[PDB]
Amino acid sequence: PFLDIQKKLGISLDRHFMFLSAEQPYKNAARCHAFEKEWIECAHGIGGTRAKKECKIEFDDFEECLLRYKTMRRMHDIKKQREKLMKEGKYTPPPHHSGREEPRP
Amino acid sequence: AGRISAFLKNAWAKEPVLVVSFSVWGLAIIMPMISPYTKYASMINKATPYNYPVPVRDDGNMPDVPSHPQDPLGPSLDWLKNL
Amino acid sequence: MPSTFFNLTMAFSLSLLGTLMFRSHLMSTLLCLEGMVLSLFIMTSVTSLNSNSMSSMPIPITILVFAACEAAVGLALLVKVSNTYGTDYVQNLNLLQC
Amino acid sequence: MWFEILPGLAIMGVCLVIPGVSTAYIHKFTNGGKEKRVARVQYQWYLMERDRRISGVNRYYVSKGLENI
Amino acid sequence: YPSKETAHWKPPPWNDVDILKEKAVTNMTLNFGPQHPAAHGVLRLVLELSGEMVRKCDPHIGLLHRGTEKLIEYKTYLQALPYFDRLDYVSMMCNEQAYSIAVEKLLNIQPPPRAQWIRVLFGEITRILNHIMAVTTHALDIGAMTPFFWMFEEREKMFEFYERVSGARMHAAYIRPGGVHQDLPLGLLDDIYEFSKNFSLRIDEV
Amino acid sequence: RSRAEYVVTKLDDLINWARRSSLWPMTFGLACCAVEMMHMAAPRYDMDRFGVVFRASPRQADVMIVAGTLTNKMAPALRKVYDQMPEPRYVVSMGSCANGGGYYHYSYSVVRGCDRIVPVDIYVPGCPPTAEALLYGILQLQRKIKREQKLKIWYRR
Amino acid sequence: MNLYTVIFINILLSLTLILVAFWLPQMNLYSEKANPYECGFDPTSSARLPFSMKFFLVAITFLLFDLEIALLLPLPWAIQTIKTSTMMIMAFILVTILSLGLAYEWTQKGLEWTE
Amino acid sequence: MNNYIFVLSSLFLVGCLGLALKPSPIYGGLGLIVSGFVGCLMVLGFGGSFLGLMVFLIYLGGMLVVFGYTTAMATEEYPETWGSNWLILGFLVLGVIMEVFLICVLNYYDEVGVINLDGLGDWLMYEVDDVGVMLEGGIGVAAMYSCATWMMVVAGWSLFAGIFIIIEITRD
Amino acid sequence: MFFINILTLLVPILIAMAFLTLVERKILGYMQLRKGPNIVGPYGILQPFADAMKLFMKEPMRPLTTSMSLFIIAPTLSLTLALSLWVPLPMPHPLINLNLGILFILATSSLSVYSILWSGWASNSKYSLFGALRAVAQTISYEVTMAIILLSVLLMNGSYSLQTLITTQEHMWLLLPAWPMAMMWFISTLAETNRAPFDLTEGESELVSGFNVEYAAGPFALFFMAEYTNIILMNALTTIIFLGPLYYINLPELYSTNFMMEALLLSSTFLWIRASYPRFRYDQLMHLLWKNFLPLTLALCMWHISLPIFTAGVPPYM
Amino acid sequence: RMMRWNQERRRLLIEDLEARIALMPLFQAEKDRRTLQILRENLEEEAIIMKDVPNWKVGESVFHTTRWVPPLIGEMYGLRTKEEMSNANFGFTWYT
Ligand SMILES: CCCCCCCCCCCCO[C@@H]1O[C@H](CO)[C@@H](O[C@H]2O[C@H](CO)[C@@H](O)[C@H](O)[C@H]2O)[C@H](O)[C@H]1O
Ligand SMILES: CCCCCCCCCCCCO[C@@H]1O[C@H](CO)[C@@H](O[C@H]2O[C@H](CO)[C@@H](O)[C@H](O)[C@H]2O)[C@H](O)[C@H]1O
Ligand SMILES: CCCCCCCCCCCCO[C@@H]1O[C@H](CO)[C@@H](O[C@H]2O[C@H](CO)[C@@H](O)[C@H](O)[C@H]2O)[C@H](O)[C@H]1O
Ligand SMILES: CCCCCCCCCCCCO[C@@H]1O[C@H](CO)[C@@H](O[C@H]2O[C@H](CO)[C@@H](O)[C@H](O)[C@H]2O)[C@H](O)[C@H]1O
Ligand code: SF4
Repeated sequence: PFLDIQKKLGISLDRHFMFLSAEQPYKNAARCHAFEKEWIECAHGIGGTRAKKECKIEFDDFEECLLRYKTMRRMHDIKKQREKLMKEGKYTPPPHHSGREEPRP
Repeated sequence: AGRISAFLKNAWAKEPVLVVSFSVWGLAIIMPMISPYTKYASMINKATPYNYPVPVRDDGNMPDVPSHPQDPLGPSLDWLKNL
Repeated sequence: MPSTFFNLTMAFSLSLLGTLMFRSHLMSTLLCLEGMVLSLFIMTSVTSLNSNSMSSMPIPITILVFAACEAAVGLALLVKVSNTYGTDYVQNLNLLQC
Repeated sequence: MWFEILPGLAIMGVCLVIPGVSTAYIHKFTNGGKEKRVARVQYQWYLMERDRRISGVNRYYVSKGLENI
Repeated sequence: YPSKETAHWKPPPWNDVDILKEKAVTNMTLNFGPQHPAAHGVLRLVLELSGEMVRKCDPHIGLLHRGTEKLIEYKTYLQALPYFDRLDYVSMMCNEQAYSIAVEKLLNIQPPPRAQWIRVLFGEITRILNHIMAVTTHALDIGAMTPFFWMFEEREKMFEFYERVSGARMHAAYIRPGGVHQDLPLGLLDDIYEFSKNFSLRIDEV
Repeated sequence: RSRAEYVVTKLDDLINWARRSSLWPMTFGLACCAVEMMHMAAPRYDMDRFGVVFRASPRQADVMIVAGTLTNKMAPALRKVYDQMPEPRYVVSMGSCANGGGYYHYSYSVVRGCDRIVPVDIYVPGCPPTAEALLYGILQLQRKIKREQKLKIWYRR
Repeated sequence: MNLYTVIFINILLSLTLILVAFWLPQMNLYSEKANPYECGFDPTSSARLPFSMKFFLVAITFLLFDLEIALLLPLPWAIQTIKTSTMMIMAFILVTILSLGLAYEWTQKGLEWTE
Repeated sequence: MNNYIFVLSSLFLVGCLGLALKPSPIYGGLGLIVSGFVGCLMVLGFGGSFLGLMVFLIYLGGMLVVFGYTTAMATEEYPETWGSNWLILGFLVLGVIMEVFLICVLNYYDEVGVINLDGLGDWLMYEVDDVGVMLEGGIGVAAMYSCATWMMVVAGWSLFAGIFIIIEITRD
Repeated sequence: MFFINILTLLVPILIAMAFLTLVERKILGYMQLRKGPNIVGPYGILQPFADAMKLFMKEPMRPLTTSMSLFIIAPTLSLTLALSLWVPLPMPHPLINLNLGILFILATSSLSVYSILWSGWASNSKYSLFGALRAVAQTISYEVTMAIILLSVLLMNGSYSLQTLITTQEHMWLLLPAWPMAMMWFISTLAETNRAPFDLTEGESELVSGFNVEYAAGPFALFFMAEYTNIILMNALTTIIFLGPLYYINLPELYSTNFMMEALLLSSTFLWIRASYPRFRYDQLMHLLWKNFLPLTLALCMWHISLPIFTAGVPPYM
Repeated sequence: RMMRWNQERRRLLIEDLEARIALMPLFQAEKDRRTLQILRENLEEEAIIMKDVPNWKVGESVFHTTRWVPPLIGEMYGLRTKEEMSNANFGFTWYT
């Protein structure tokens, strides 16, 4: 912060709920807790400029976990290729993908 | 303090609602400080297990941790059973 | 989530466009501010739910608390405007050009 | 006389017992002779879904005891 | 720097206070009655209102003006008497008594003793009839509907005293210059006594 | 006649019965005659036990009881509230003043009978009619409504 | 699904009654019948003109007091906390300042309606 | 049911378009009430409960005050609706057409970007703790009383100071 | 089967509403030394059906100054919301089991005021506008304390779930520990239902008919049906919150019978109150709530936060 | 009386929550196997559906890291019926 009063007094008015990995009620981890913990820990102590290049792996993973652009696209591609094959009559979904599974347990 | 007593008596006769409101407000603050059961309310919230108690790896240096849930080690709840 | 957040951002943009493009009533503009508040509340709430961020759920409530204070002051000002001119029209609020 | 008010009251009284009684009976009829399950929390929903999956007939309320293992 | 656009600008006021044209008084004007529960069916009370604050009451009357006073000029004195029943038509016999006394004065005659006691007796029965209507309808306008019903059953019994002396429940035409039209039927005083000894309890309930 | 005519006739009875049984007069009274109207509502006669309930709004009223003298100054207002009653609507003229001007028939300021202003279904004589005489007229209006044949006439058109 | 189903039936029942009420009865539309009611005389102005609000200050106070109760409605979940003393102080302080705010407005005559 | 949340967020968008056109504040107030209800449904749809019901309750109270203020200080002889003015009506219709166009085109160019009409319903709930107990949104809000007390201090101060502020603004 | 259950809630509630119009008119009559309806059916039991058939056979108003969309919508919204308030009511098992059923009630009840506000505004007449602005004032009066009163009670319940109130009261009426809140709650439900002595939005002695003055025929009947349904609802709610009917897991119908008896009694006191008191002035209702109920409600909320902590009596979350 | 009854209701809740604790290991093991089997089934159909697609790697992660990433609901039920997907999105929240 512009004035680091909280750090000087050693208190926490708003430092402890700043990101996903922070403490949650009843220890219910937020989505992408492990990815955000890895990104924050990679970046610690080296500054923002270096962190941008050198923690790029961690940020991309966390970004994928949270926003899920690649996961959505990959499923869109599989479901689109399945639509093409079924119209051509070359693919038949199995019974467990058609609602006739043998449920577990 | 005879001047206030006449004041309080008049307020009781003429503005009883406000007298009750202030008295109830003052009692609500006072009661937790003088009650012997105040300490248990936090202890009861602390004994409610909403989460799975994850076991610890035994390293051979845990004389205080039970090895079974019916070992005589660990936190007892006899205080609550007889509350 | 993807399409819902797009629509919510568009809803904010429309409410802001409403705020920026005055008609006559000041009250109609005060309603557009409440529209932006409402959009931002849902966006914050949906984000917290989608990420399971329970420590952030106080924040949407604080958004509404200060919006209520903003709306109360806006209405209080509107009483003053109406007392001066007998309407809430913004074209009367032009004495400070000179 | 005042007791001539009672025919309307009795009709009111009968009409106000039917909703409670009918809901309780229709629940048992549609939940295998038991109370309709209440899923206040996700854990309870999970148990119902597991009950539905092991039932063999896709109904959570058809229960399986030790005869099934 | 003067410009064509800003040629009409004046300097602001020295104390920042502008003299603006007088703002428009915009009170709501409302017809309260004649067709209104509180208007007695014939009062057109024109109200100036600010919110529900009443700024002016302008009562428009004459919606029951029937020209009684002109009509009386074409009547004999006895023929005019029933017009007085229909003035304060809640206090019928008292209106008769006023007109009877005025005529008796101009005639320089007096009504006999028993007539005067009857006239006071029924004058005070009439006052109760009036105060019941005054109190309970006033309560009914304020929302307390029930006292109207208890006390109008008492009124119905007093209408029977009217009908027993005169044959009419309301417009008796019973008090006339010179006394009253007929003497009391046998048994009327006893029934007035029976009513009178219970009425104060009816007042206590209200 | 036919079974379609029989059914129509029974429906006339049903709708007629409903309007008979729930007559809501306007809270509307002009002079002394209105006092006797209060006495019909009072406990001895209790008009509400027949289903008769005053409502102040003309939009929620079925009957206008012209209970008192109708002056020229009042006539437009009475016509207005009559026009603002939804149909089907009925008028009961109560007392000599409303019936034909009564004691004030020859006045410059008085309408000689409210039936110069509105249509009238029942004329109740008296000055005032007793609460019971008014109640009799209300029960005569109910029997008039019982005779309405609007659906039978529609069927035969 | 069930909550959606019953509320739609509630909407469906209400709208059917409205349609019956508008298409069953015999009508007779004419101007004097449909003019606005005002006790038998014509209105002298529109009902759409400004209507003064004498309790306007209580009204905007109600806006703030309605967000105060919104801050109080999590209390059933908050009493489950281990940090009972913290929760209790926060709730006590919150209620007390709201009382002081009401007390100030009361003594400033802010609850009195304007004349 | 796979279109449920998109339909709701689409209804919400129309409500804000109606508000943005600024008819008489009477209908503006109604527009926010409907949008608030639709917004409550969206929060519910994403697994919310307390937050959705709060915002509707708060906006029900808020628009009742605005109704009262509108009848006193923001009213004209002929209040405008959305249909009253051809120009406002046209931009209402054009705005709805431009919404269909914007969603249609964005679906074509990316197909999975901002708009993914093929995948609607597949990406609403991401993760859910299946066997959990303490998970409802009210628990999160209640942290103001224990773990996020600073959030409640500032919220409480603003309401308290708001009383003193509005009393000062409104005195003559 | 769920559709049959909807019928066996809605239809009996609508018949209960219709006969409450009869019970009100007879109870008021007898307190006034009259009889009330006793001709239209035996002891007047067909009088509600006659009034219903009359109204829906009557010409409905189409006033010229009226803004017609809101004019039609408002009575439609009124009956919808009145019926919707019943679906989460546990008697002892609800049709719809809601986690935050109490908050559902407040939100639904709070939307109900807009039927009054919009009908009065849409009618575009002076007496209807007066009635609408009294509704604005009425809600500001009571809504400020109604939710805090509920809040304090539910700190002994431990949740917003209506079904949990049954278990909370297994051994004792909530009346006993909460009677001061029960008293304030009871006055609030009278104002919330626009009932005497707070029948101000209609108040016929002052505004002729207030918000619904321009309404006729079947549209008028919807407002009346909605008002009488809400009276039963609010008293049934008072019964479940404070007067916990006796519950036994193997005798559910015992709860329903006991619930009905107490709900019938609380509805009778509503009619009894109407027959007894004059009307408040609508500025005086605001002062009653904001200068008497609100101070005590705030003190008692603080007391009911304090109580479970210092008695170690926090109710369970589940 | 409320103090005593609520103290009893707190003891009952602990007993109920302790029954859940005892059973949670079994539910965790079942859920692990169920999730993995569903993911396995998706992988086999991906091997057939994406057979003749250039540059497609069957089973490829979208992440650099090699630690286990739990699947999303969209991933698990992406290839199954609309009802199974709707039940996962709305089952609990629409059960009343
Ligand atoms: C593609 C276009 C198709 C052709 C469209 C033709 C439309 C013509 C509609 C004619 C009107 C019908 O609409 C209806 O008319 C009747 C009588 O006519 C009137 O209805 C009411 O008012 C009048 C007033 O005197 C009474 O005579 C009538 O008995 C009553 O029912 C109303 O005006 C309307 O309810
Ligand atoms: C200007 C605004 C003024 C209004 C605000 C005033 C707030 C002040 C509150 C004073 C009361 C605090 O009351 C305090 O309650 C807590 C629990 O809540 C008690 O705390 C006790 O019980 C708790 C459990 O809850 C134990 O963990 C603790 O060790 C024990 O002290 C304190 O003994 C008592 O002192
Ligand atoms: C104000 C109201 C606005 C209404 C807005 C429009 C509502 C209707 C939404 C249409 C959007 C697409 O709606 C629907 O999306 C689903 C995903 O859930 C698609 O899903 C389905 O078809 C597509 C291929 O065609 C594949 O994903 C797959 O075969 C199947 O899941 C549907 O084919 C599409 O029709
Ligand atoms: C000038 C005006 C400002 C002065 C008035 C305000 C005074 C401050 C009052 C608010 C005090 C907040 O006090 C602060 O509380 C939080 C919890 O909420 C504590 O936070 C502590 O517990 C949390 C629980 O999650 C941990 O995550 C955190 O790491 C730890 O520090 C802080 O250690 C304490 O400093
Ligand atoms: S008829 Fe007789 S009683 Fe009736 S108003 Fe005329 S004078 Fe009075």
